[PDB]
Amino acid sequence: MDIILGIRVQDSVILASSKAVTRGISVLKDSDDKTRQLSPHTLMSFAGEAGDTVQFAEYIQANIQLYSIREDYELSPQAVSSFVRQELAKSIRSRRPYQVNVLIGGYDKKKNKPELYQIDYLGTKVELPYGAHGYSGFYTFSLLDHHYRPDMTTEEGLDLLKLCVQELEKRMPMDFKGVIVKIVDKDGIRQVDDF
Amino acid sequence: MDIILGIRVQDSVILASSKAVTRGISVLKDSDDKTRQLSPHTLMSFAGEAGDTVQFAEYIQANIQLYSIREDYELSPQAVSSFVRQELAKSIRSRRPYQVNVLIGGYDKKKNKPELYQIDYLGTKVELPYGAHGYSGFYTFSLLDHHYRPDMTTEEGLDLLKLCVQELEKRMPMDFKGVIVKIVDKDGIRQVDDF
Amino acid sequence: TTIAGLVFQDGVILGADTRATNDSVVADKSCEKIHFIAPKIYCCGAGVAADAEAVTQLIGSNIELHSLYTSREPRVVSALQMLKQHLFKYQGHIGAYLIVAGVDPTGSHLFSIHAHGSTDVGYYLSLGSGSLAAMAVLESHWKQDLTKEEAIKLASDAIQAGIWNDLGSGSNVDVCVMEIGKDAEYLRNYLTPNVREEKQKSYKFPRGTTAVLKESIVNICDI
Amino acid sequence: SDPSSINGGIVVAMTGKDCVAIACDLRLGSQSLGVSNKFEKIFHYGHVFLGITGLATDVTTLNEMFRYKTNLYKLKEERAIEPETFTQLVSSSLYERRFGPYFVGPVVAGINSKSGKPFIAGFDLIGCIDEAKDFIVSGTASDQLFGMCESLYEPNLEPEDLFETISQALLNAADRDALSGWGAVVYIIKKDEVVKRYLKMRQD
Amino acid sequence: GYDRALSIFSPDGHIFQVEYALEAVKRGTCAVGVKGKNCVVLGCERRSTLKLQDTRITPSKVSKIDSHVVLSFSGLNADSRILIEKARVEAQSHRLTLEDPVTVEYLTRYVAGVQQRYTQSGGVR
Amino acid sequence: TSIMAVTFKDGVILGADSRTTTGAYIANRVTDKLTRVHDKIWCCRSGSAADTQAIADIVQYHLELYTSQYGTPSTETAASVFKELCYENKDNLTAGIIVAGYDDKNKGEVYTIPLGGSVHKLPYAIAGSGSTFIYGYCDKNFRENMSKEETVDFIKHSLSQAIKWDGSSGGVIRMVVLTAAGVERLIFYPDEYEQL
Amino acid sequence: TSIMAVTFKDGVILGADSRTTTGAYIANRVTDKLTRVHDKIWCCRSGSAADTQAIADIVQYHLELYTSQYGTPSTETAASVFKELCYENKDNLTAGIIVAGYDDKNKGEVYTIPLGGSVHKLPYAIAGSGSTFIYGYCDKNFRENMSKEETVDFIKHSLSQAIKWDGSSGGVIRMVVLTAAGVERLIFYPDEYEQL
Amino acid sequence: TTTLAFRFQGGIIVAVDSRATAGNWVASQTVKKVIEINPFLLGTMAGGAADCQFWETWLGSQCRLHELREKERISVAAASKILSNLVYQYKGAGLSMGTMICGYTRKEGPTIYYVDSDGTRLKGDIFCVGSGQTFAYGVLDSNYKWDLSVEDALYLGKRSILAAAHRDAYSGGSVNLYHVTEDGWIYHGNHDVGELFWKVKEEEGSFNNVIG
Amino acid sequence: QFNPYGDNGGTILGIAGEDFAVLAGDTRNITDYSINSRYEPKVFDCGDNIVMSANGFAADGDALVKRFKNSVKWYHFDHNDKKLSINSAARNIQHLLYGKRFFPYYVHTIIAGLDEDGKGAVYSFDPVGSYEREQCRAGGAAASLIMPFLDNQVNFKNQYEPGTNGKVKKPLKYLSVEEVIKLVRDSFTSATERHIQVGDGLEILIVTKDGVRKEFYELKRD
Amino acid sequence: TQQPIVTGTSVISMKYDNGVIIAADNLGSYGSLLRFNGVERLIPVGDNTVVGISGDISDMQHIERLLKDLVTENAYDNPLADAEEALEPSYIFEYLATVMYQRRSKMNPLWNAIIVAGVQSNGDQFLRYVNLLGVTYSSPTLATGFGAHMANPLLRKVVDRESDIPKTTVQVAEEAIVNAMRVLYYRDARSSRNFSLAIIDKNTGLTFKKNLQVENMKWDFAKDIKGYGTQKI
Ligand SMILES: [Mg+2]
Ligand SMILES: [Mg+2]
Ligand SMILES: [Mg+2]
Ligand SMILES: [Mg+2]
Repeated sequence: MDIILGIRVQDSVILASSKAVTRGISVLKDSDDKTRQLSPHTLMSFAGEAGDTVQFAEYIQANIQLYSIREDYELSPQAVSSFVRQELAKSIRSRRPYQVNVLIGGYDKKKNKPELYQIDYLGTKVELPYGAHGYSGFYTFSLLDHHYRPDMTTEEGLDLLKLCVQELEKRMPMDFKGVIVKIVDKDGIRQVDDF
Repeated sequence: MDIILGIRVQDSVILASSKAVTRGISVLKDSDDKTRQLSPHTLMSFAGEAGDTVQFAEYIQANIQLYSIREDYELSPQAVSSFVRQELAKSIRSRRPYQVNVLIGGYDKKKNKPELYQIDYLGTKVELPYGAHGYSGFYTFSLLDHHYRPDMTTEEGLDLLKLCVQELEKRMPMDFKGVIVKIVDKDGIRQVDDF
Repeated sequence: TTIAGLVFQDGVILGADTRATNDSVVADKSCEKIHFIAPKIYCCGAGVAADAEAVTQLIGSNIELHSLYTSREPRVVSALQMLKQHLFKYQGHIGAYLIVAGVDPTGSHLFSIHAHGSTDVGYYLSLGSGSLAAMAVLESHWKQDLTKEEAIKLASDAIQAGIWNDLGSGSNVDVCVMEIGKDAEYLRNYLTPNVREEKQKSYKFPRGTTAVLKESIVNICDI
Repeated sequence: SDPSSINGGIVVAMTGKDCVAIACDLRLGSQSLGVSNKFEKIFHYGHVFLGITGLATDVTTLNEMFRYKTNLYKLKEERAIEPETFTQLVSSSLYERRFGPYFVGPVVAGINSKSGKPFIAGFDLIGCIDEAKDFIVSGTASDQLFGMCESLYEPNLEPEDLFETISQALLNAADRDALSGWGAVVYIIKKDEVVKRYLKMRQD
Repeated sequence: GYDRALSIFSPDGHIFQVEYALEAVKRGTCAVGVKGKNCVVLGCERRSTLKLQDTRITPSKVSKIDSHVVLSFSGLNADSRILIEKARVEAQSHRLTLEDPVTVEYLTRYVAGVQQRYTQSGGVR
Repeated sequence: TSIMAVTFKDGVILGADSRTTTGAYIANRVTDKLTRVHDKIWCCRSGSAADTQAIADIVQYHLELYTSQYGTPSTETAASVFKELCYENKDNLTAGIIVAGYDDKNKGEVYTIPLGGSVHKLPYAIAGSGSTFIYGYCDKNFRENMSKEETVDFIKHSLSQAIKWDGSSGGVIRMVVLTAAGVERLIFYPDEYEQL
Repeated sequence: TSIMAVTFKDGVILGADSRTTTGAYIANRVTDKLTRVHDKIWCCRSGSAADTQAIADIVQYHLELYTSQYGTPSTETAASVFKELCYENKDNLTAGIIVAGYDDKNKGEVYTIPLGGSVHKLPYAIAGSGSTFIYGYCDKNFRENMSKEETVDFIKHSLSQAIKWDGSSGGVIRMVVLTAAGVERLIFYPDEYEQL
Repeated sequence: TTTLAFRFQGGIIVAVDSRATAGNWVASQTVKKVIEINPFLLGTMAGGAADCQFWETWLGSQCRLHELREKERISVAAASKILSNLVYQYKGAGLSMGTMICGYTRKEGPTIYYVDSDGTRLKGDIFCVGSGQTFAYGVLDSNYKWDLSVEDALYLGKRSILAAAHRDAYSGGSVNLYHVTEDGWIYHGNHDVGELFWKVKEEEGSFNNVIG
Repeated sequence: QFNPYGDNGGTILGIAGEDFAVLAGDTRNITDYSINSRYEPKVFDCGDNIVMSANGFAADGDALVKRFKNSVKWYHFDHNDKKLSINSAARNIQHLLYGKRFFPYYVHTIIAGLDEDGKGAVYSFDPVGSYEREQCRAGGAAASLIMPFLDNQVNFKNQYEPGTNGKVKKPLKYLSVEEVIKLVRDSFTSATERHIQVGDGLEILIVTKDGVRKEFYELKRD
Repeated sequence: TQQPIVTGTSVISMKYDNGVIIAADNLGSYGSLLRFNGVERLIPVGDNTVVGISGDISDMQHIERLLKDLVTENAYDNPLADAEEALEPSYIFEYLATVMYQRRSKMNPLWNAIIVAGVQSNGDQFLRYVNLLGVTYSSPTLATGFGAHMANPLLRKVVDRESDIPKTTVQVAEEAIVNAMRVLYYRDARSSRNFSLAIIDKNTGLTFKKNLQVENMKWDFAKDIKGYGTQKI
């Protein structure tokens, strides 16, 4: 899969993920949702090798949902990201590694803070104000470095994200067919249906 | 270079060529004209290896312009295409071959007929009602096979071409940044500035 | 690396240089390449430094447990057999080249051991990148019935040849002398021919030279 | 492709009079791309400090592994682990992965709580111990650090002088390495106080 | 190759082969050029010794070198074709490399240079 | 390496050079390639020094355990144990071993085990890199039922030539004589054999 | 291939087997590898048959033209022409040639030219794949100033062993004797030399 | 490496970084990546340092010979094409070049040609070449207008290199600025990225992610 | 396969002062782990108050220096004994190096001298002839060990004035020839300790308006 | 590009107070086969120079012919060919060094390592090395191949730096060279017992010694060595 972006603002985390699924010669789909809800206040977007991405995402989703039922409690975004990192770090020395890069956007209900975690297929974890995987950062980080403020509203975060996507649409060779955008805050997860 | 299309209608030849120039990671330009006027009623569009495409096109242009001045006469489209084919056929067994595919659209003033010639880098020439190079034919030929008629007007040819470009924009992974379209008829060569 | 071993009147002696090099840079200028196996059994290590240390320690541990089990002082042939069988099992993937020497109830012994598990008996041996320089000295001056004072001289001379003429070897000379009816004497930094000269300048900075963004106290104490 | 230079970064450790210093840069990258300017490479287990350079997933993994092991050590021994003992634990743990190693360059620094003796050590990726009196270097600019340390270092520096020496060694080494920099941290460690200082440096 | 020095100095400082080439020009049909304020006109004589000529196909005396420059001549007709051909090639070469058509002065300088070269090259007149 | 074993009237004699090389460097110039697997069953080793030592040590263990249970093994039995190890592990071994032994029933016997792990009983055998140069000499000069002195001369002259032409061979010529009388070691120095 | 040339009291004798192989198939079992470049200057050929024939034909041309201008060439001169071709075209040749000849001044002379294109004047020379097996035998049995009959026996016995052990060698043993008396061809069949 | 050039109302801005690396090792922080072809023409260095230096110095010689022969300033079109035709002859031999040939003449106005070692020659308004090109493009595309002032355009070029110098590991050291006018180029100084970063951070309020 | 290149080790250092220039190099010549020579001169007086060193593959290094010396000789013949200025020498060396663009001299070249205003000058070249005037430049095996130290001690990088805490840089005061030589010696002593290819001896050539002077210093031989 | 076929091993050499010594064994190896036992690898040029050559023997014989042709050519129209305009060691070396570097630059090397030993007109010792790559260097001791690894360490104990040269006599230098040749015979698998040794002295001239043998060899200790570890018989 191609472009996955993340930005943590004042009171929410915004994840933007491309809609295209290309299998070599043809674009098979232009409405693909590259994300799974792990818990009511934690979302994970993903990109990497075909098959492995969804298999990994759904496997993580199942384990976090299992934890939720057992303890009657939602794990913190930090805890979920550490669990995901370990699974990827375990994977890299396997017989056949998961080639999957993820962003984990969550709202910590205890601390009342949005949190964004970037984890690559090796199990390299970093907490960031904004992040990306693959070539997405090469185009967008100069704009984010310039315009980003920690006290941005959700609407300002979306406007900065539009500028990032516009730059991607101008300078990237591949047609990624636009992005699905989702917001993670104190009220949970919702999709911005017009972008 | 990526997409070059050609369609011969009743009284003209229409050539449509992509505007993008990509150098690996970035799209360096989105307004590139992949064509040269060889004579007042003959146009050649081209696609292939970087550098070789323009070098070849301009070399052909110079030779046809030289012929025009020497004889005070415009070579027929057939004659120009045979000259171009021989140069490519000569090229393929060279030390370093021209990797260039061309379409030659011309209006023969003697016969009062439009003519379209498709020539690949090997020197494989074919006269066609419509043609393409690379992957362009894979997407567009099923539409052209269906809708094409030999008695189409120029306006009907342009409408059929819009349908071809729309199909390319839907199913091709690469963003080729739209097409420049040019019409070759009895009055000469002109560019359709809105497409 | 230059390591050497040779026998004398009523003993055996080992020698080694003190330089560790990764690629073309000197990682360590004073490392110990003479490894302890038992109180009177020692091992010079060449090849991959971790492998030579690790294999001597494992066999040294097993030799100690064997010694306790049998109520006998360990033999060099036991260390030799255990090392070669271990190295043979790993088909050279443990890249240890070793010179094993010691004294036991049987007498004094000197063996070499290669990474694939072949062993040799010798009166004088050398291993490592400096072995050819060291062996030139040993072939020139080694004789039968050497005295201890002559043997230490020859062993250090063999290691010095490696130090000066081999870029892989350098720094100081380590020696270990194992004599019959005596405690083994481990002579680390037996020779020190490569002390650095005094520098031209002092590079101590004025205080406040470095720019500092933040200062904080780290809590290392138990809660 | 080379796992030890994908993410980049450096660690240096030095001894002084009744003190040790350990320092590291803050960069994490994906080759040419700078990813994070807050990736600290120094960790501590009680009073023993461990710097780790190399592949960042293994840096994180080994930190979590030694936290695990030093926690269990403490519960069983009823005392905090000492630098000399921890050094052997790092060496053992690395060598047990001899034929599938962690791509890292660990550095140990600390003061023995009973003897008061300053201690530093470095390792290769499979656990070979370098127990230097003077200094230990590690990472993608280890050549540059060797060059700085070998000239700048003198023995028995006081804590506040040692801070200047190790800081200037790290900074100027990092500025000659593409894959290091983006900030830096210096720990000054005495027998019962530890000061942590973030340095100001060029951000390219 | 034939290397013989045909154009050489004589005791009085003249190059007779160059001067005898001017006598060939003197024999050629008259050509005239007149420039106005916003045009140039080239007039040429056609000797009327030759009737039964086919004027459609007979080589015309004025030749286009490019779409903006013309060349007329007096002298040996066959010789003029060689200069016209070289000039036409150079005009297209200039367009190809400089991306601009030749100036009239440049084209003249080129043709004049070709003419000069044949006055101090071995084996040529 | 130049190794051979030769049967004669009173028993068998094993012979070998003493050179071990790593490329062109002589790693050991006084190697003992004549090795004891039982009291009067010895072998000559060629190929990988690690492999042949590992094999010989295992065989010695097998024949020691054989002897504790069933009494003295035959030379054929020793050759069979060698073959079993060489044949079953042919993919991971580079070993060329000549087995020589003395029984009182069978007298002197020689078995050669080349790379493949096949067994060949012979009146005499030659092996190692240097043996190529003496196939002609050995074939022309070997006789059956030679005396001890004739056989010592035959082996001395043969390995002298093998050493002369083969860079991989050299040093001293070691020999081991196996008869009813016992086990005798012999050594011959360069100044002796080079002038032959 | 097994080839040799041996100097003796009255001159020199060249000897060779007659086998030419393409892999394991014997393409020609009656090959003549003893070839004439001048009246009393011959050569033994080993390596690429195409290359050695191409070289020998060129040498024969050079010595014929030499003879027309300067009279009879020496064996040293013939060896030099061979060397010049072999050395200058070493990248594109696989040729191992022994040159043997008789002068009245110099008597019997032998020069060997191995793969590199070096020249070595020797009392006798051996070459070809089968020569490896007789280095020991030839070194032990060669004497200087042998008679014709002794030298024929030496070559016959030597190549007999080379043929016995080398699969690439076989067939008849051809020989060419070069003396003041003239040029004599000899041939020896399998039933003769195999029983030696 | 990060090099850019862009056309605007007041001519051309050319901006480049100063870093050269051999693997991870930073060889130089003081590389001149703008080649001064002559007083009116500039070229940029990317790919092979030697290939760019040598052949753009050589280009200056050909431009000088042209104006001696033709008694007129060489056009940017003709200058760029002399270089592209030269490198095209060497195609396959392993030349490494990515350069912007920049000039301002009467007949053309301000003109930029991207020239490249596989033979490409492109006229354009904005070009960015090097390992940090994508970062520079982001700042350029979002802030570029034709009607920028000379002061604001110079800053935009400076700021775009800074963006790349920060993120790209193989870009940094210092920023060299040029402004190309019809009467010739004007050098606008060497600016250390270390000092520039902190200055820009404070004054602009950007790079909030970085602690200062 | 025949490899036409080799690595003879060595390390060289050029520093440009206010009215002088030094070009220093170790005297050790090596292949793999063997020492070929403990004293093989690597820095050469080329005439016209220019000093040169071409470090790396010693055969290509000798060839280049030999050709440049010859280029100085022919410059005198062709241009009425005119002194070859350091900038002109540099450009000439670019053409010598780029002349073999597709089979390079496998060397890192440095020259030193005085410019036409009498100020110290050092020029640095890559193997194929890209070059630049520089204040400070190490080349060869231990260049990565030396340059960070020189950034810190010559240019005063990362050094600020006490009491200001990062706000005021340490001012870039001019170094004497004696001060530069101390830094050269300490660079090579440190390099010798930590790099196996550096050692034996240090030869420094100093260039002033008065001419070219030589100084030699022992280095550790291990 | 080729590969060496018939090869010669180490050439060793050193300076002493009044001149130079050079030595090399008489073997031409054919891989591991010790094929040719009478090969002279020290080639004198005049009465003041000896060129010692290792590596490919066919290329050595070519170089030998070049040197022979050099002497002929120097004598042409040269009344002082046996006096002031005689060939010097430095002239011979520079010529060979030019040829070696040119040949490597055409990707067709002479596959050799060469040491030119001699004494100049003014009495100065000349000793310099050149190989197939055109790499050159000088030192108080020089050696090729295995000699570099084994002979140099021994010879450097006698002459460790330039100032040791005037303190080293011809007897001490020859002794060191002869011992080094014995060590090489013990340890180099492509060496022979027979060697040649040349001394070039500023007073006594060129002394060329053929058919020398390695003697006083220690082998007796071999009788006591038994098995490879545990064997007692
Ligand atoms: Mg950096
Ligand atoms: Mg950067
Ligand atoms: Mg046969
Ligand atoms: Mg050393």
